[PDB]
Order: sequence, then C-alpha cells, then structure tokens
Amino acid sequence: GLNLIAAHSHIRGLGVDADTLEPRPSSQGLVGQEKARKAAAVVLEMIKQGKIAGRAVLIAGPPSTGKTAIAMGMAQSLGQDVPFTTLAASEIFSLEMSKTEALTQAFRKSIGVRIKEESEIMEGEVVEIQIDRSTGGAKQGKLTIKTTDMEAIYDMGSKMIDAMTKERVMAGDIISIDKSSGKITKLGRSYARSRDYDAMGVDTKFLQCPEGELQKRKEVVHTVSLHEIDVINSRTQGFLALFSGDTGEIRSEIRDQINTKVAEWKEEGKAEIVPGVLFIDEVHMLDIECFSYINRALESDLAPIVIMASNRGVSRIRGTDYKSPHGLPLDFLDRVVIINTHPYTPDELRQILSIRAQEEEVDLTPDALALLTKIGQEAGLRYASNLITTSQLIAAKRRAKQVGVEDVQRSFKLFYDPARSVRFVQESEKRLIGNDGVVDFSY
Amino acid sequence: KPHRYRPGTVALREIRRYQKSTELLIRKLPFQRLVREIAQDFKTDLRFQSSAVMALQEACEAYLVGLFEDTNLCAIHAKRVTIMPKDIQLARRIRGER
Ligand SMILES: Nc1ncnc2c1ncn2[C@@H]1O[C@H](COP(=O)(O)OP(=O)(O)O)[C@@H](O)[C@H]1O
Repeated sequence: GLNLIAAHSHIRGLGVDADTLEPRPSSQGLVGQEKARKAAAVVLEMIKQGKIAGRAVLIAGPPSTGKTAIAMGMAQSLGQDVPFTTLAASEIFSLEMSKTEALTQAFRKSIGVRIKEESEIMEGEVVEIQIDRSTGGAKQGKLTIKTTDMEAIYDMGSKMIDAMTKERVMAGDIISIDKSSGKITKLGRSYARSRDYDAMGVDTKFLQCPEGELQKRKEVVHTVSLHEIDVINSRTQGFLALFSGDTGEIRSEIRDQINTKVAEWKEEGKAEIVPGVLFIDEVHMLDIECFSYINRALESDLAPIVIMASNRGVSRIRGTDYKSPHGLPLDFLDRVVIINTHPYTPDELRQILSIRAQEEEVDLTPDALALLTKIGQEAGLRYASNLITTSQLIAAKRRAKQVGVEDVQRSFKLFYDPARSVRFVQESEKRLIGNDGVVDFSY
Repeated sequence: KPHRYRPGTVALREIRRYQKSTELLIRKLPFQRLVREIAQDFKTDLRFQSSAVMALQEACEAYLVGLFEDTNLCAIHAKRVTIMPKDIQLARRIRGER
C-alpha cells in the first residue's frame, strides 16, 4: 500500500502484560528494554485513566536505545481512543507564529472533545427517479428505493430534487442520504443494473444492494481537539487554516472563552473531555524561553501528558551559554520524571535484527544472522539493520533466494559504518575541507 | 334526420368482421418500437429481423385475442355483457398466470 516498510513498522504495541504491567521478554515487536517498557506502561495506564493532568516524562538514553520505539509503542497501544500528537522540537520555530504560540497549539491539539450525535440515514438502490423539470425546474418528482428487504417510493421536495440532479442520481445507483443535511453520497453502482451504465468504463466496480431497512439512526462519535475549536473561531473559515496552516497567533481571549464553554458542555453532559499525549521528540532542540512556557502550561487543567526524548548528555542549553543534564534547565527537569533506556546485549540485537528481517521480506541464513549480530555489536544496531536491506538487494542481483554471508560481506565492504567513516575522515583530513576552510586539491 | 343504430348493433358488426378476417390488428411501426424499447433493457445494439418482429406480433396478438375470449366468458359468467379488469384478472389467475 501507501505505507512502505519503515524503521518502526514492526512496532505493534508496547509488548506488556495488560493484567500486571509485567513486560514480556519479547512481544508485539519490542525486545528487552523491560524496565523502560514497564515505566512507559505505567504512563500509558494513567494516560488512559485521564484523572492526572500535565505530568511530563523524559525518556533518556544513548542513540538507538529504543526511545522512539517505546514512544511509537505507546502510540500503537493507545490507538484512536486518545489524541496523540508527535512534535519534533524543530517544528515550533515557525515564521508564521512565535514559538510559544506554536507550543500552545501543540498542547491544544492534545485534548479531545468527544461529542456523540445521531442522524437518520436513508440508504438503498435507486429503482427509479422521476423528475418533471417542467422553463424552470425541480417542480415535482418521485424516488423509488429498495434494499434486499424493502422497497419504498417518496415524493421529493424541490430542494431534494436539486440535490438529486446535482448528484446525477440514476436508476441502479446505491446512495446514502443524510436527511437533515440532504447530502447524497453515491456508494456505488448496483451489479444488476451494470448494463445501463453504458458511459462507465470497464474499470468500473459494482456492488450488491444494501441490506435491511431503508432508514435507520446511525450514531457518530466525533472527537475534536481544543485547537480545532480555537482555529474554527478565529475567522469566517477558520477550519480552512487547520489544513493550509496560516493561523496567526490565536487571541488568548478566544481560547479562554472556549475553555469555559467546554467546561459547560462537560457539566451539561453534552460532551466529554479526552486528555491525550504530546510527545516532544529530541526536546533539547527547544530553547530556554520554550521551557519557561512549558513549566506553567503543564499546570493548566487542560494539559495533556507530555512525553520527551533526549540523546544529550550534560550539554549547552539553547538560547543561553551554560550547560545542564540532557541540555534541559534544572528548573524544568524538576518537573519531570526520567525513564532510562540502556544499550542492547548481543542476543537482543539478534532478536531485533530477526524482527527487522521479518518486517522486510528477507530470508537470513543462520550464519548471515550471526554475522549481522556481530556487526551489530561492533558497528551499531542501526547500521546492521541497514545491511539487511542491502544484502537482500545483493542476493537478488546474484538471484539467490536466501541472503548468505557473501551478501552481508559485500554490504559491509560497500557501505561504511560510522566509525570507519570517521576513520576515513581522520585519514583524509587534507582532502576533506577542515574547520579552517583549508583544503588541498593536488594529488 | 340521419339514421342511428342501437347500442350493440355495430359491436356485433365489428365482431363478425374481425372474426372473419386474419390480417393483423396492431399497427406495425408502433409494435416495432415497443419491441425495440423492450429489447434495449436486455441488451444494447440488438437487431431484430423483420420476420423476428412479425413472428412476435403474431404470437402476442394471438395471446391477447385468446385472453379476451377467456375474459368474455368471465364477464358473461358474472351475467355482464361488459368485460372489466377483474375479468382479465380472473382469467389469467385460472390459467395460473396471475
Ligand atoms: N527494544 C526494541 N525492540 C524492537 N525494535 C527496536 C528496539 N529498540 C530499538 N529498535 C529499533 O531500532 C531502530 C533504532 O531505535 P530507535 O528507537 O530509533 O532509537 P532512538 O530513537 O533512541 O535513536 C528503530 O528502527 C527501532 O524500531
């Protein structure tokens, strides 16, 4: 389909026993990281429980230790029930809006308003449309519709006859009509009428007739974020800015009104509030102004849980000239609990490579998996994982059905790991342009 | 003052004319269009031989003439000189056809 194979495609969940929060040694595509997966499952529990507002969790650990994987596992194990916003900290440096406004919109995106509504929908195969069009139009007309179980005829009001002519509704068309709006969606063409569709090309699909009653109440559970309500109220087609962007800085008094109205809908029981998650990937790309805003945004009642990942050690905080752990100011780190991801053992690398060799269509011979595991220890999990794809392409060039050691060796030879790449750089320092701008082009 | 026959005189003259004759009583071109109109709903770009539609007039006129005879017996069984739609409906239903 349109989803290709990607680095996280094998993550199907968090891999944790829902009855106990005990992490299984591997399941759902996660291997090891058990203590970190247990902690993320405790966070996941209190996300679903909703009662706790504006807690922040940092996932801290060396690169490739599964920090994004655990974040993706939580997203896959929340699903559609809960809003889940992913933010790269690079994204808030907008030219359209100040970074605290961009960071406000991200918090607003992570609270859902859940609204349950009904409508009568009429659905069936058109047996006939008669419209007289009697000079003017839409004067009178009759609609006959059937399911497999019923047939009925309807006199149409003139603004429904406009809708029918607008949708060029024809005998044999399978339609749904939302009655209160009066919009007509043509779900398809009935197969029994196929010969009447003389203009439709042979690529055309056909359907069986709808089943049961022509009319029923269908109930829709909408979830709309606070950000969407904010943007809708900004201007006469405010929602249109939810797509193009081109929201300005939305005025604070609009948000304050909406917070009051959503509290009214909750107290009236018309709507429910569904707190989600905001995940801030590589949070150390934020600067000191951002962290000062976050500190108090977290104290709002309508704050999501915020989950964060950092590769950084004791490192320079952006927008200042001093250093702190994770690159995050201590006053912000006081508001945050930290989950640590550790490096992998060789057998866990073997399992992750095996999983990645299942997610791509690759057969690894047992010695090729052993060699990739050895390369994984020596050159890192990500590099060996990229040798899987490379080896399959080399094997296919030699038309082999399984990837052999010869293919992994060609991969290791053709594509350098980060350390050999650095060693190549440290040898070529006269040919590579230095930090001084100096370079020699002679042989 | 011009003559005028009694109600039922020319009906009998018409019966005695059409039971004596064999020529077809439905008009040709109006029946061709009915056949082609019906055929369109089964398959586009069909053709009919002239003999195929003329064979098909002869079949259906005989069906209608034969049905009217059965309905006329249903009328006179109701002691009516006048055939009515429920006579058609009775005749076909006895025939297993309605
Ligand atoms: N415990 C694990 N189980 C399964 N796959 C993992 C695990 N840890 C890392 N990976 C995979 O290895 C790759 C690198 O890990 P990643 O989560 O990107 O590390 P980080 O985000 O800390 O750099 C990703 O494709 C990820 O899916």
